[PDB]
Amino acid sequence: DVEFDALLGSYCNTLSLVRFLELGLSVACVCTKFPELAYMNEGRVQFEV
Amino acid sequence: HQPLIARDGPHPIEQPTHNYMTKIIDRRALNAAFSLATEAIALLTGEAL
Amino acid sequence: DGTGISAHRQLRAIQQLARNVQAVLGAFERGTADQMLHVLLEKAPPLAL
Amino acid sequence: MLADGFETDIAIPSGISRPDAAALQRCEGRVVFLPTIRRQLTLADVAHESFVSGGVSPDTLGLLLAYRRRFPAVITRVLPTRIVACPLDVGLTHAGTVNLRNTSPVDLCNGDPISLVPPVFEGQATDVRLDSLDLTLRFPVPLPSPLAREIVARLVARGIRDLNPPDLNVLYYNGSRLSLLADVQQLGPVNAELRSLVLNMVYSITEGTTIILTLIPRLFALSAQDGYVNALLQMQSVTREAAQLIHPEAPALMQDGERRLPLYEALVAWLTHAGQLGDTLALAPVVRVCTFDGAAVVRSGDMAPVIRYP
Amino acid sequence: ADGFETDIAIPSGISRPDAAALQRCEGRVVFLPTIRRQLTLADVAHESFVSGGVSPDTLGLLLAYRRRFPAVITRVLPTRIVACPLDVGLTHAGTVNLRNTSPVDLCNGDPISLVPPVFEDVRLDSLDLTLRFPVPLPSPLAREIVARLVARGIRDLPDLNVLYYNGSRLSLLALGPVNAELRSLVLNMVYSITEGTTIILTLIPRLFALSAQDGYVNALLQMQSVTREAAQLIHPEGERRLPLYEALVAWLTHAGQLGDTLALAPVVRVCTFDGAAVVRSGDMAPVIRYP
Amino acid sequence: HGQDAVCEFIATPVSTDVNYFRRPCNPRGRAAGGVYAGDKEGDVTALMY
Amino acid sequence: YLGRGAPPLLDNAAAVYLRNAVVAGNRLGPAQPVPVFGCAQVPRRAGMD
Repeated sequence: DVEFDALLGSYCNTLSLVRFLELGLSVACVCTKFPELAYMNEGRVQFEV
Repeated sequence: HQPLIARDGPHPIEQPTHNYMTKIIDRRALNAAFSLATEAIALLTGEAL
Repeated sequence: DGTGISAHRQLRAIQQLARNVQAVLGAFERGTADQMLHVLLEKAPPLAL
Repeated sequence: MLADGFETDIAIPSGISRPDAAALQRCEGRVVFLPTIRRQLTLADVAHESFVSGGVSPDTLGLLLAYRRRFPAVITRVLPTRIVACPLDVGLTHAGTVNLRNTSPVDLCNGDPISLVPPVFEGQATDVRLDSLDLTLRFPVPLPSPLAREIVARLVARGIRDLNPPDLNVLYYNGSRLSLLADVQQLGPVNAELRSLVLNMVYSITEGTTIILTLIPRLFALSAQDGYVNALLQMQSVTREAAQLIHPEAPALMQDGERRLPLYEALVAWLTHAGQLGDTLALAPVVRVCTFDGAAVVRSGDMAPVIRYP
Repeated sequence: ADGFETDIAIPSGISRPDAAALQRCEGRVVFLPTIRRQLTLADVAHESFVSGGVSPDTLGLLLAYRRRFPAVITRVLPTRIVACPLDVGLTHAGTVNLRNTSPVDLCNGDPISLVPPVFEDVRLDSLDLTLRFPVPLPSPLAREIVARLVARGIRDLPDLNVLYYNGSRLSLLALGPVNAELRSLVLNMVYSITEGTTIILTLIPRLFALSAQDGYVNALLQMQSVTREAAQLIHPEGERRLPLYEALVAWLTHAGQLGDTLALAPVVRVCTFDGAAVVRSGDMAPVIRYP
Repeated sequence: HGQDAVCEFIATPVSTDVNYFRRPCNPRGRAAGGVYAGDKEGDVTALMY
Repeated sequence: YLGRGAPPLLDNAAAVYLRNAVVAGNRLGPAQPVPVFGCAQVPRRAGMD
């Protein structure tokens, strides 16, 4: 007598790394980096009209 | 492998989830009928030659 | 240990970080693209008004 | 509590049918009654066979007194050789958190204390069997603490009907209709429950209580004026129909009434016996729920973070 | 490190008088919905406790503080309020300073429970919310001081104001709105006790009718005993029926409801080290929870 | 023409609304399961009676 | 009858006679009569259409 079980293949996903600038919704904002935001207390921007 | 997006509060924080699936082979067979006749054995063997 | 079994187990262990790392470090660029829609919906009024 | 905590180990016998091994791995978070806080025990000590009394199989109402004589503990992780659990009366972990899987029909909310009930309800009666070791495992149902005080009150009031030759089965919570499975109750443990009642019933009656009984005509007059007082009587209390017939009045004058406060002494004796009695019948609500990533509802069939309750 | 710290963010728009009161409130007890890292201040305020429509009374504040989670504020940054929860964050650190809002002094080795401000206030103008801080008074007084205020309300339908702890006077009367704020607790006392003292009096139809001081003790002792003679010492065994057995269950739940309210468990014990044993009003007291 | 279909006959009251029959419905007076039933041990038969 | 705010009428023979005849067997009526402080509950429907 000869018997055996088997494994056939092993399949995975690939998580798509998505840079935000790959989108063109980033036209709608000017996205600039603070290295520090949590220590700031005053968040006012001057507008000249 | 499920991708994640990051939200704020107040509704809670999610962790990365993972899934591992196992599927068993479903097994079938087929059939065919070839059947010969009475004389056709001896016409191939050489009895009636 | 010095065994091949123990040294193979880190490949399961270290890559368990690298799946979770590359998911969460990819979950923040999508975290922008979530809130990017949320801020605009809080600002944009409907057409008929 | 130690600096590392205290973790008991329940060893598994070697004779294992492989389907019963996978049955133990589904018991990831359950509640386990230990008789002692010994460090090493067996599955025969945990299971229902040693959990019986001498010669007599206990019923559902008699199983509550068997709980408070023992030590509730929670399985942390199922190993191939043994089962590691943490006691609850002992300080539970190094970190202060345990996962508990809901084998309960009812979802959980944050902050609510958990008491635990035997398998009582219909349909969901689920007992894990270890047929290679010929063992049976009856695991308790974690429930919110006002629900457990209802179910004990439904069972104990059912047994008082049996001493008197309708109806009391149906409960409600979150709008869910649910009844409970019970056939008979042994006359032994009902007397142990009832004697625990009436001693605590009597010990609330002090001299100030008769002064409080003179305010029965005031409440039935006050329920006319405010609907919040109408939220008391509910038409099923005695005191609505008791106020319709009896007009009591105060005794006078009390002995040494200058030096003492009779209304104050009646309340403090009431708070230590009758308001205590929710602890005396069932066991204590040792555990409440504190989700960390804030989930207001812990769904039925899921784990939950767990922190002790004083 | 590994110490847990909740971070409460203040919404901007604070006027210079408003931040000074929040600068002063350093060691106080503050409740919160769920243990979490970052959290708004809107869940901290007294406005977050409402059900309507209705600002919650003394009864609801006792019910809320079981579901709410106690936390003591640490140092107060102008950016955020850093507070640690008592039930999880303190088990690693061990020592937290705590200032009394109570006028009652604290001895060493005392257990302290929390009481809503019924004994007798901070409001912010610019942020449009109120703050109510509970009173950290000792737990043996806590079962007393609550029960004294209940005893006054029964008189509304000798002096109750005398409370002398560790050589000090107290005046409960000090008035108007304190009585009506407490009215809902008074009615659930009398409805619980009178429903208690009818059902026991119906199941035992002759408790009061039994003879005084000697037969009653003989009725007590056999009921007090452990022996198997239990049920035949109790029970008295168209026309309407008194729904007694249903009135059992509704009374037991209402009595079982008030057990969680009026326990006032010892959340906090104070261990004075390198200092005076007596901790007075307006003084930071060190806190050690159960290990 | 084809296979001859078989009609059924179910006793019903006279004074029901005909408007119940102008939309798709059951011949039974109550909607059956088990798609309509939720997550409870009793619901499938509880919808019935 | 879920509301509990308004005062009832005087005679408990009459005030209960409405409360039985309105709640039973209404859909939205309370299952167990309303608790003294808390929010009352609406019974779980066995299935949704």
